[PDB]
Amino acid sequence: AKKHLKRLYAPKDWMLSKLTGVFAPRPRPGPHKLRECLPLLVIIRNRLKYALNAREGEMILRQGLVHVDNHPRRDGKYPAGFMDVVEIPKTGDRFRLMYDVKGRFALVNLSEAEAQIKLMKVVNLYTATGRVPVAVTHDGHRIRYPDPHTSIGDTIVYNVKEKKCVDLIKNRQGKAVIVTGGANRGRIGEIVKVECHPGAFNIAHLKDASGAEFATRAANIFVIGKDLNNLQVTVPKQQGLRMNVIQEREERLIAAEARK
Amino acid sequence: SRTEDVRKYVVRRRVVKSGKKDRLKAPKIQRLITPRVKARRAKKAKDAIAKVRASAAERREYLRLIASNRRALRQRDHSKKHTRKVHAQRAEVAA
Amino acid sequence: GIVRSRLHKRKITGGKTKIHRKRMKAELGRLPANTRLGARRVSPVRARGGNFKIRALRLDTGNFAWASEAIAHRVRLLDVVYNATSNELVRTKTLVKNCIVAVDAAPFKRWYAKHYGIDLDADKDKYDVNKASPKLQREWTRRRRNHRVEKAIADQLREGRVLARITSRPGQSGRADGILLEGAELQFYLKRLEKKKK
Amino acid sequence: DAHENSSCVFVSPIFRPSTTKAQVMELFAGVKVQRLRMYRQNFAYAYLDSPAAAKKFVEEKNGTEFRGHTLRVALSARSLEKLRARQEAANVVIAAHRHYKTH
Amino acid sequence: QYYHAHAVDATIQHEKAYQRQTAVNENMHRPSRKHVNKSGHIRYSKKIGLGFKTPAKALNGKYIDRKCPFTSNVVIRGRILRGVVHSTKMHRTIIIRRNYLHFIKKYQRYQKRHKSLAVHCSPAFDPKQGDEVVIGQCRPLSKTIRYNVLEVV
RNA sequence: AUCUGCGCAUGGCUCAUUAAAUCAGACGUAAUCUGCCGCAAAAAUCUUGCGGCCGCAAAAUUGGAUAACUUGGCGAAACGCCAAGCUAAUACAUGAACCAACCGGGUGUUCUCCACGUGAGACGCCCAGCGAAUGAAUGACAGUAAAACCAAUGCCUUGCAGUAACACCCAGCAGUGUUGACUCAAUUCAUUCCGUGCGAAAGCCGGCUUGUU
Ligand SMILES: [K+]
Ligand SMILES: [Mg+2]
Ligand SMILES: [Mg+2]
Ligand code: NA
Repeated sequence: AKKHLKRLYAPKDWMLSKLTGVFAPRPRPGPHKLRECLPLLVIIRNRLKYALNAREGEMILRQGLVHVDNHPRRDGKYPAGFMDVVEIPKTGDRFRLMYDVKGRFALVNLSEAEAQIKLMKVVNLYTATGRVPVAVTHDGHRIRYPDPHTSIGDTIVYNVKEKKCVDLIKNRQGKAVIVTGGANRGRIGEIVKVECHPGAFNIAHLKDASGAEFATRAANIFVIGKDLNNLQVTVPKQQGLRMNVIQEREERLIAAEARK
Repeated sequence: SRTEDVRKYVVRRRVVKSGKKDRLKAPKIQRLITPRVKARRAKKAKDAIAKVRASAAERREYLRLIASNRRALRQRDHSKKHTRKVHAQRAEVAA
Repeated sequence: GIVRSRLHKRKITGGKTKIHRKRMKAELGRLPANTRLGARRVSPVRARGGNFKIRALRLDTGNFAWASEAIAHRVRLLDVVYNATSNELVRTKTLVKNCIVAVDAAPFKRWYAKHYGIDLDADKDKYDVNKASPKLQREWTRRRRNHRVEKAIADQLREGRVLARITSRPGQSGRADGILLEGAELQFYLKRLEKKKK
Repeated sequence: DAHENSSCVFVSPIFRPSTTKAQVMELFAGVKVQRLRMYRQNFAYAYLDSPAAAKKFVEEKNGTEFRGHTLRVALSARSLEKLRARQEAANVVIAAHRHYKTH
Repeated sequence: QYYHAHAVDATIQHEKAYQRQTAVNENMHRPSRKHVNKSGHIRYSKKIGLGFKTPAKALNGKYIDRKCPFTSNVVIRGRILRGVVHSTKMHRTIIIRRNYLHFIKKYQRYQKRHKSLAVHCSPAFDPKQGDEVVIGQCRPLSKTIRYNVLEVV
């Protein structure tokens, strides 16, 4: 039972400077994994800049001023990972946690009737006592009666306010997916093929809007729409399009020159 | 006896101090439940039975959906079979 | 204390392992129950995680199942008659899994009479098969027309004691459940028991 | 609604293994019946001469006790003329199938 | 009148304790044809994954093996390795050799090495020394056995 | 102050041990345990107060402790100790009928029919919660076409077109868990669980509007 988390051992996506401290806020168990989460203290202090330090972050959080999935969280070690809707009603923040093309966490601003919607990737299906079909998603939710067509890998559209499923998107070829882990994290493409290896990891090959083919393990894909144009969730600024590094460097240099 | 106020008969001890004012100390009556506590206790059971009934209703909804889907498939299959059979019997009639 | 680690074992090459750590609680063992035939006596053991294992030191009754009839009855254990590990476990009347015992056949005889209307004792508190209503008589013939019993089992029921095999671990569960020997399993063990008497 | 105008009537429960056709008939006495069908689901279908008589039977026989059972009566949407037409259609098919067997 | 029970197979019953499969009851009077081979007996035989065919001897045999991947609770998982039979002197156990070449970086050259493995061989197979076998990883069956023979080539 | 709950198995330190060890990358655990934390679920349970087991009623008005404290203390001391008097808990123990469902298995020398029993229907009483144990059964199929006959049974009508299943009260209230694989998930039936399980903490705090819902 480990309670601490060194800053060097902390995930790089948290963007915590190595000289500021020795420790980082260890994520408490919960919805998302320790390596694939962004703690509420980090979100409220190092991202939103609302709190200048951990003390003010605690004063903000312990009042229940920050809502994650329509429920106030008083813990600064709450995981608060991917697809999570974080709303501050006092400031009316309402942003969703997504991945950008660089793989870092991004705060995509939402609106009403969009902050009520959350997508969940079904990671398991099992029958509970009373012969009740239960679907377990990527954030730890257990849906008590999902769509009869739900299968492992498909995504469900969840209404966080009403706590009910509103739609199901199957994991089929041609669907639009976002890569959730690995080297292609944050990229958005369409499934062109899924090589199935019984006993081993399946490999999904995807092609983005520009036509660049890239592969990844099938456990790292997350269906977000029926097509690369009709997405069921808003994505970050880059629209999941990885840019060539040389072209990006020249564009940044040109923009910096044009600023002055 | 029952239905009698207990707070009136509680032991009150007298504290006398130089100057100030005489102090009367009485214990906080534990296990004395007011009508508010009774309302809370009844509300607990009401909520439990409501939750169980709601779960039963959800089970009924799911079962009805499953059975309706099976019914629709069954009668589509039987309508197709009836069309095939009627085409077969048309040829049978009058050789 | 007792351990279940492979540190004390010699390597496949014959070498001696040089242990560089102290013993752990996650690799412990515990002394066996050595369950005997007697009036029920058990002791709880706090296993890992907070759960409990009922170490049974003595047991006298248990749930024995007629599998071909898909039924079970709680009967007394009369004897232990064969152990594959050694005959010392038969002399000491030790109840372990897969050991052969003799149990009370009266509940099984009574259930047979109540279910199929056949009284084994008659042809050679007790249920009366002539008292049954004639709706139950129609029930008995429907059941009787599919099912036939084995003579080896029927002979044991008439004698009053029937051989059985323990299917539960008494030192872990704390109970001695079992199954009645039927088919080739009964004929296998009966032959071993005849060798001892001659 | 397809039941108000119809002259067919559904009556439940009637347990065929415990009731005879004449025993159902004494309940259905007073109104002429073209035919009476009893089914395994413990219910019977009757077809009366007129929709007025069929309607008048329902409210007067709904809730009454028959053979010790509270009895429910409703207007049925099926029609005897439709049944007769379907049987007339099926008879020639039966004959054709019989001939096909010996062919 | 009386049910005629099956006889005891003297060629299989040699272990001083009755040898039986724990997944099925051979003493049922009216089996359900789910676990019934072509000979009419009651046999439990499951289909392991990864596209491995259940041997005909596993399906319609008489042997009893508590550690066979096809007729017991032993499951195949993890690595699927390939080797050559080296020794067949144990009972229901074989030694296989995995011969490979190891690249020594400094000299830019390879060297031949081998790795002996203790593998449990089900009675559904009869491998000889020098035969080529496929093995699948299972749970520890003894202090050295962690693999089960899945196919003889 | 002292009960109660939680932590103290982390952090810090050192590198003595240690070569089928440790460790690294890569894999398993379908061979397992897991407090905290996330999302869920929960219809077992005859209790209480009054009068004479019964009757009648019901916002269940549960019971013993025991610290701190006090009194008398012991000991050279001791992160040492007696003994007696108080007094609480979300400590400990106990215990909640009805409300309040669905669904099954076993039966009665039980009645009502129907035929002269695979009959039907009431009614009685014995069990039917989660988790656990043993035993049976599920946990699919997927390498062939036509008639007969008999018994029963549905229909059609008074011979088989046509026909999800099902002898009412539910005419679709699961014929369909999952995996690469399961003796697994879950379900049903039989018998069992003896503390070594299972309260609505018989708990606490707020609002208001201030409510035997
Ligand atoms: K304490
Ligand atoms: Mg001895
Ligand atoms: Mg440490
Ligand atoms: Na012996």
